[PDB]
Amino acid sequence: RFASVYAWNRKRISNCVADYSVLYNFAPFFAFKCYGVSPTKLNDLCFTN
Amino acid sequence: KVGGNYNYLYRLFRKSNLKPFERDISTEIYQAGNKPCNGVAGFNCYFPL
Repeated sequence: RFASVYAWNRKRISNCVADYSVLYNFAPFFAFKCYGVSPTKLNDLCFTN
Repeated sequence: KVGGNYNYLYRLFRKSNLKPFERDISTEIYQAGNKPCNGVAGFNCYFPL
């Protein structure tokens, strides 16, 4: 169950290997717009949080 | 121009890094790889320009 738009639910992801390639089990996305980064280069750059 | 000037374009990503002074007139779609893609598709079949 997702939260309201005003009470947008936040989780911090830290200390974990990020497999951003488990996104592509959820069906054709009306939008996957990756701003400032590429949808392909994201599974490479390490990040703090 | 107000929300215009499309005639001036560039590429955010390419199948491979360009060689020095290399020119590419084509604009074909980058292959997704995980999903057959001759028509438009998801992850990586977005238009480069």
